[PDB]
Amino acid sequence: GQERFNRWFLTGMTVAGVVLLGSLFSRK
Repeated sequence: GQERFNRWFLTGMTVAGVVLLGSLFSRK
């Protein structure tokens, strides 16, 4: 069937993931 995805959700999730990863890398 047809499927729809929320691009904003993906972007927000990606941004949040990037922030968490950046913090993790920053903490080292």
